Amino acid sequence: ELLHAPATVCGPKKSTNLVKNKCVNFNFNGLTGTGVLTESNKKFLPFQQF
Amino acid sequence: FSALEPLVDLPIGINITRFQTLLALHRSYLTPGDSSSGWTAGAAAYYVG
Repeated sequence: ELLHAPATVCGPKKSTNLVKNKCVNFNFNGLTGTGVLTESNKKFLPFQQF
Repeated sequence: FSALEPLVDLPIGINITRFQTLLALHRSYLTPGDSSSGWTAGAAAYYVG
């Protein structure tokens, strides 16, 4: 039943391994782009994602 | 000044237009004991914006 309420019964989503220090295409929970992933020293707040 | 953290979210989907706050009754032995007239308010105060 596709009623107006927000959808809550979704299928599983697959994940791959994490590679760093290379140009890759990434998809972090809905954020899509291209770049080089390297370790950082910033400290986010426990609820912040980007 | 103090900011509020996002806490939790719920995908309820219902419509809300009114609300009401619940309270606790500080019943004791000094009160008569009946529900109507045997309640003590305690200490409390809340604000609504």
